[PDB]
Amino acid sequence: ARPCIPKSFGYSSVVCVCNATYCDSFDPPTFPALGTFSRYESTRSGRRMELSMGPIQANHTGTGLLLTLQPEQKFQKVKGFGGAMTDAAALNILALSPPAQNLLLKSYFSEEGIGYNIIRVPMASCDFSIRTYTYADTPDDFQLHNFSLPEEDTKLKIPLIHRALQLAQRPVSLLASPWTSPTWLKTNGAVNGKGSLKGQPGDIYHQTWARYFVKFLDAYAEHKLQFWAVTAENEPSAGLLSGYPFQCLGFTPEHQRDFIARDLGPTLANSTHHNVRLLMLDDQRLLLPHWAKVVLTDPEAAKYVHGIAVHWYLDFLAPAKATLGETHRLFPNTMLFASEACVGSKFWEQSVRLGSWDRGMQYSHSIITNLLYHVVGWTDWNLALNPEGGPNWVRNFVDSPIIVDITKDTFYKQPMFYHLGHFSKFIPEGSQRVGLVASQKNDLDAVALMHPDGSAVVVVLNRSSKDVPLTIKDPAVGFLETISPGYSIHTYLWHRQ
Amino acid sequence: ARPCIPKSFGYSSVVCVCNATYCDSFDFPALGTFSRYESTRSGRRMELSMGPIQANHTGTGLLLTLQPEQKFQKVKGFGGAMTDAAALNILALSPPAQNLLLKSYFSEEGIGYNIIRVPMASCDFSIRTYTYADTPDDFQLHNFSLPEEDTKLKIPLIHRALQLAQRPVSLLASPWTSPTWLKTNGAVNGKGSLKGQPGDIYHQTWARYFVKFLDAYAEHKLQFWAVTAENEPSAGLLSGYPFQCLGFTPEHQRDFIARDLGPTLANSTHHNVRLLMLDDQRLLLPHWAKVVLTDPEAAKYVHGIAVHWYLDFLAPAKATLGETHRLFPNTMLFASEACVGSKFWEQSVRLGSWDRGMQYSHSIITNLLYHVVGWTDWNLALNPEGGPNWVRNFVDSPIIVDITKDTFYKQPMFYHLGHFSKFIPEGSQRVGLVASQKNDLDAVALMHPDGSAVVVVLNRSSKDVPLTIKDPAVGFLETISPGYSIHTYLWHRQ
Ligand SMILES: *[C@@H]1O[C@H](CO)[C@@H](O[C@@H]2O[C@H](CO)[C@@H](O)[C@H](O)[C@H]2NC(C)=O)[C@H](O)[C@H]1NC(C)=O
Ligand SMILES: COc1ccc(-c2cnc3c(cc(C4CCN(C(C)=O)CC4)n3C)n2)cc1
Ligand SMILES: *[C@@H]1O[C@H](CO)[C@@H](O)[C@H](O)[C@H]1NC(C)=O
Ligand SMILES: [Cl-]
Repeated sequence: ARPCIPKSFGYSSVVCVCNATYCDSFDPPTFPALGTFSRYESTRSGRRMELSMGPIQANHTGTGLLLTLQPEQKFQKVKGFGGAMTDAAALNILALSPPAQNLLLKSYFSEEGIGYNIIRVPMASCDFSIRTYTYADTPDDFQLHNFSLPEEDTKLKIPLIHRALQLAQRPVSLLASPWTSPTWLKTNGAVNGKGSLKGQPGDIYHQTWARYFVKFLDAYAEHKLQFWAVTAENEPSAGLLSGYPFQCLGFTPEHQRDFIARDLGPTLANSTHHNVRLLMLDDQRLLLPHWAKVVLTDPEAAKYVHGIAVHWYLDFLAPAKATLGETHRLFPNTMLFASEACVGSKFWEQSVRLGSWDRGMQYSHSIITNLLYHVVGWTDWNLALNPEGGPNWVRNFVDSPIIVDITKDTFYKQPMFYHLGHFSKFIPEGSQRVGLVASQKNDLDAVALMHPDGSAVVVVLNRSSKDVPLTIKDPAVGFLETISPGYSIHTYLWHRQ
Repeated sequence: ARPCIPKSFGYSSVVCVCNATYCDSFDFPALGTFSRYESTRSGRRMELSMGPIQANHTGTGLLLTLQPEQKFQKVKGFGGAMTDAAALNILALSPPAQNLLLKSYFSEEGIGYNIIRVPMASCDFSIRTYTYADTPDDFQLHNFSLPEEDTKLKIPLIHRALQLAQRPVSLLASPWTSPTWLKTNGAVNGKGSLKGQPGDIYHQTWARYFVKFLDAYAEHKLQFWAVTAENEPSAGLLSGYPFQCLGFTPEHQRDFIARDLGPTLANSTHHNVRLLMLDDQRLLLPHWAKVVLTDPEAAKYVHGIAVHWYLDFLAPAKATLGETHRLFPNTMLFASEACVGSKFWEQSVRLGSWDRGMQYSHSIITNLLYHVVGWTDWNLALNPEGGPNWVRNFVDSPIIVDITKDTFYKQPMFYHLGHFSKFIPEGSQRVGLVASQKNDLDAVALMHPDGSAVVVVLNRSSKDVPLTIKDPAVGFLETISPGYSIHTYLWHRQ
């Protein structure tokens, strides 16, 4: 319906400029006839999820790259895609005028946008908070008599989550994760640095901490918000490092295993929130398969664990096959879910690089690899940040798919937004990854899925400078003859019989 | 010979204060007696005590049994890097303070280092950018020369280190970047590799640069044990990599070694210098070794695999070192650089950190238990900010120099390193050591070239662990490993 208003900030590609009266959007889906396909294309040169259509041919003659669909080779079912409602993201969004806020929320959550169906919600403060706090800061309040949600929840996160669900196309799943417990429950008495819960699983400290999760879920339920899942701790391995600068709570895999079995698992199961899923790990995949083996070989722990949450930061050091692949081989019934990702955190990195095609490609390469290795969903970090990549109470400034410019009542949709949308918009919950084989070695990243209705979706990413002529074969429909231009991402859709 | 002058900076343990006139220093018992060197978080610094080895042991307590006929790798040694930053910090002290610092590391009154890693020109731990051949398009390397960093700082200091050492010291050289006129991006840093392809003028000139370097240091009466093919070759593959780098995929390194580096070094008067591959994060193994070592032309020139160790990464060594040794048992593994943190993010100095000490010793034990022949620390000395560094990529070091007080601080990392370096001479062999029951201790047993035993025991837990060490030739060693302690046991076997 409305095209991208491009703006170059001097980096490799453009951003799309939005404000109080204008934002780029899509028209409702059309249903292209059997024997034809739809293509959505984004390019470094500036195209942003542009729609084209073409024929599917009965025949193909050539020696070129062929990608063959194998619809009978079934893999994982998709849960979804989304991002995090941090204090920083909520503050930024709400500092825009109300019409600009609605266009930003529609961009992410509506069918006119990219159809997010996951919101990650931190349990109290984390680095993208402007201050440190927990829900139970009165010291030694073991009964949690003074447990309460501050304005960060009641005035910022909760109102925005309600507005996102009201605008959403699809049912939205909320995921909760804690960074720190109250300081009086920790060995170091501080929100950050090396420290774990005091004592041992089954004791007063571990029982209070598990009850805090029920109190959190109760408080959100009083605000008409229900969670799909909770993680056992955000980055539990971070709390084992001396000088760790952000809110954390250290758990070795044995400690996580025992806390789940003795405290979190039974406390959750014996509450009105027993249907809420529990995800373990919520950390780097380099900790796999070892962390899954420690937790999931204990049946008292394994019985409470629905899935394994992974963060992307060490993916370049942890081959997918040895980590995700081996974890799936060992525990095929325990889903793998990517729960956090952001660019810009390395020591020399510019926090925000308005229009970076490289940062968009990093997102789509990650999503594809994860989908090729049994992962059921992918979650971005901050839904929005300012042009400095904040605010943040610890000067850790990073990038985000949407950058809010408060002084201009304007927001910018980065290449990451569109790279993520090439998946989120076209792969609804319940879609299933299917086989897709290449005829020869190639430089493309591709994945194929089938929608619940039987229609096909193929995402093709080209991270090379060269155009790659390509054919996609559906054994029941035919050959989709195409070209994957250098530095492009395409999403192909087509009806099947 | 002189005890630790402790000082706290608000961290878990103390540093040892040294100055122009004072520094803590050191001084084998008869068969039937053992020596114990203990360091504790509470303040003990490689304290010597002795005790009996008894013929009999009755009990159900933890038993570590020495397996002398189970022989593993032989040790090359231990040391650290003489970066520009290390040399500037050391030379900032008055000459008597510099000598106590150098004796701390290299003398027998110190911790007996026998390895010095020498960067070939600038890196991040430099105060400026430079190479040895910055005059453009000098393919014959006629304008190749060593600057002040080598001739006034590094070379005189290495000479002073070798004078103080009783053990032969091995030098190891590594380049960060080539001259920029040999690079695809024409820059010291960023994503860029050598121009063209192996066998050509660019690759030939770069191979010749290694020989010119070895020739230059040979004129300064310095010979090298080994060179690495490139410091962290994966770095120059990253867009916007912030400091000195030269990118190589494993395929490119394989072909440059096979076509240029290997033949050039073999045809030169430095043909005896060993060539080490990878010189990057151990997490890149086994993939990197599989690519290079499966090519016979590359395999004939590669002596070993140099690995880096960033201590914040929690990963199983069996997957990297273990699998690499299983695939290439005749290719030695050597740790060429280790330091705190996670490479790509930021850190600060923690004066007196016992946690960082424990990271070092836990890492050395892991390496030795997984066939690694040596362990090289990064910068030998840093200032209190963990510099100087031209891109602010600060990190901790075992020795911190405070110019304003003409003082230097010896960190727990120094002593954790010393529990190995001082007691494990070159030629020592790792031997089997078996635990009777599952435990919280990190332990390694080695045999000195003379047959004597050395056992290092690290206790990372808060609890005191009683234990017995069984040697079938001498008897039993009855001891206690206190919480947050590191011990080195020594005893004659005959
Ligand atoms: C919000 O963004 C829109 C889109 O860029 C702006 O609309 C343009 O405004 C100029 C000046 O009035 C017109 O000449 C263009 O034709 C408009 N473009 C479109 C596509 O309508 C709008 O002005 C911006 N609003 C603010 C307050 O900056
Ligand atoms: C003081 O300012 C700052 C302090 C710290 C920061 C800052 C920001 N992002 C960071 C880090 C460390 C990591 C890594 C380390 C390696 N990993 C492990 C071992 O699991 C994964 C996580 N990330 C992603 N530090 C930024 C700014
Ligand atoms: C050097 O250290 C020793 C031991 O602590 C002390 O006695 C002496 O006064 C110090 N010298 C200076 C110049 O500070
Ligand atoms: Cl590493």
